[PDB]
Amino acid sequence: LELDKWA
Amino acid sequence: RITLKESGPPLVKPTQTLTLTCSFSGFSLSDFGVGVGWIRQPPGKALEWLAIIYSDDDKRYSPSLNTRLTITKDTSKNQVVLVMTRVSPVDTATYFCAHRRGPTGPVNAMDVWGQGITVTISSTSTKGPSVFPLAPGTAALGCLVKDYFPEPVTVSWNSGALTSGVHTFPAVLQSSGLYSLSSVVTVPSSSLGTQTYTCNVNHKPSNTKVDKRVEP
Amino acid sequence: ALQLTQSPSSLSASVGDRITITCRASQGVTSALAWYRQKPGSPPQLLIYDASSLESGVPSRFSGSGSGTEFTLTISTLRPEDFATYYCQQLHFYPHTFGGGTRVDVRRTVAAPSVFIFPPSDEQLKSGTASVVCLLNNFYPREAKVQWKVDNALQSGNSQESVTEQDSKDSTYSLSSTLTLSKADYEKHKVYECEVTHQGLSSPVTKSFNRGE
Repeated sequence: LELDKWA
Repeated sequence: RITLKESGPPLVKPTQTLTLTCSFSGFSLSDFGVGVGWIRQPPGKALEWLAIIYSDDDKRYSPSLNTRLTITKDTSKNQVVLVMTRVSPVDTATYFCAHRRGPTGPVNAMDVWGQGITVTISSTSTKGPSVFPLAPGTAALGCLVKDYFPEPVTVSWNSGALTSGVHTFPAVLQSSGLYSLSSVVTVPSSSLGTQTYTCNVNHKPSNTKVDKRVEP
Repeated sequence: ALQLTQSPSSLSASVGDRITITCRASQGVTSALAWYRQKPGSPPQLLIYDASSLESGVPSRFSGSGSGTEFTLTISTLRPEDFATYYCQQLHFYPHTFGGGTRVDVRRTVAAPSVFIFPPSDEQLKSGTASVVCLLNNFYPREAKVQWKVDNALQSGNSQESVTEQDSKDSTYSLSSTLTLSKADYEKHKVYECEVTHQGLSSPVTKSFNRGE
């Protein structure tokens, strides 16, 4: 998957 | 500082739709980054992430609840709405809304949470309890307060004159959608033929109160 | 999908003890992991944010460390207000993920439960159903196992139980289980037994009543 904004 | 809070119907029927609302105040959804998510916790189990909505409107849902959840924000009121459709008894839990940060690096954690509003699913009308005896040196007797709804009922023994040895377990929501809980008190034999034991049951939600004594 | 399964999952410690609980992640989550302490009755409270940062207002006794896949949250000195459930959450991947929870209860000497079995009541028995209950009174630790048997057929999927919260005084727990048969089924079996397994008993103890003798 999928990252978050602040990564 | 920041305080959010949860509103909605505490009692919901299988199939319909649960609309919960988070009212916060200490921030606005106009502040950059600021997010507000929904976390839910089944009775006695762990926290489960539901969805999050940010200042500028993206929204990520839970892959497993994606086709059932819808998150929105009305910036004039400072509420966040979460709609979860076709609910079932398994959606019975406590629902929390929380405030997440914004870059000033520590936008890394849900720092403030609403207090929680527990929702319970059950296509079931109010209904008084049936109180049955649970009876027989240490010895146990008690009362089984069966099929009532919704919570809560209250239980004391001997009109309060006996508070030690007691135990008033957490009710369980049965498959029938009704509740059932037991209240046991541990006395020491001897008194068993000389002492008297009566549980006073009161289920305010239906006006049914029951004094029901107990013995061998 | 981002598993993350928090280690030590039910501590058992006293006040003044020093415990270290862990949270493993199946995929690296930078340092986007947070720690919370929840104490029965209410909402989760932030202690550590960004894996190692102490949240403003939180006691200095809480600390956090780790990066990528391993994270820990240590309590230099255990306080009364620390006996609760702790959770870790990563916010590096969507969906944001919580661990299963680790709980630390007050430690006391192992106490085997006092088992009692209560047959259905004659009055309930004519409304069409039979509820037989088993009481495991005041025991420690919390883990206990109850198995119902009717004429020796292990019963599965027709009993329910709930456990009280640790007694603030003797620190024991008490459990309640309810076997619910349909009246007719109750009246066509003999031995109703409740067998309890617990750290405090060498071999399981059973309690039975034979319906009508």
